[PDB]
Amino acid sequence: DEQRRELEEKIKLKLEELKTKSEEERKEIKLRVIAYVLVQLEDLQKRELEEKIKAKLEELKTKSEEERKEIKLRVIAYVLVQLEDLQKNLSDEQRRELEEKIKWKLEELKTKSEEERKEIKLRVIAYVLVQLEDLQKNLS
Ligand code: NA
Ligand code: NA
Repeated sequence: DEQRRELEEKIKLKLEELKTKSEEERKEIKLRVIAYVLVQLEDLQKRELEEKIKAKLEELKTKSEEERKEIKLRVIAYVLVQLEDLQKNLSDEQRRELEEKIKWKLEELKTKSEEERKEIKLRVIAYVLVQLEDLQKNLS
């Protein structure tokens, strides 16, 4: 699967670059990823999708804390690859429109409690996982 291997190589490089960043930078990058996925979930924010997400959330809660941390890092690396690929397809003005939407979701995030923010991040991770498994079935 040339597509699957190329994607896994892109995720690997982003993981390696993410690990070399400071604790402070890692946090900012993680929050940007949450905010971007939130921008992408706006469309349906009020099927099947929420049933698929909820299944995945329930699956994630049976895992160890250490496995959920590794999953979280992979998700972040994957969204960084998708965000980079998305930006290549935008004009300068579309890129600035997207940054405005991301920043607005980031400010929205800051107003939440730690407990609500933890729930939002887990849901963002579940959605990303469902998308990627729904995606991996069309790569070769
Ligand atoms: Na550090
Ligand atoms: Na998965």
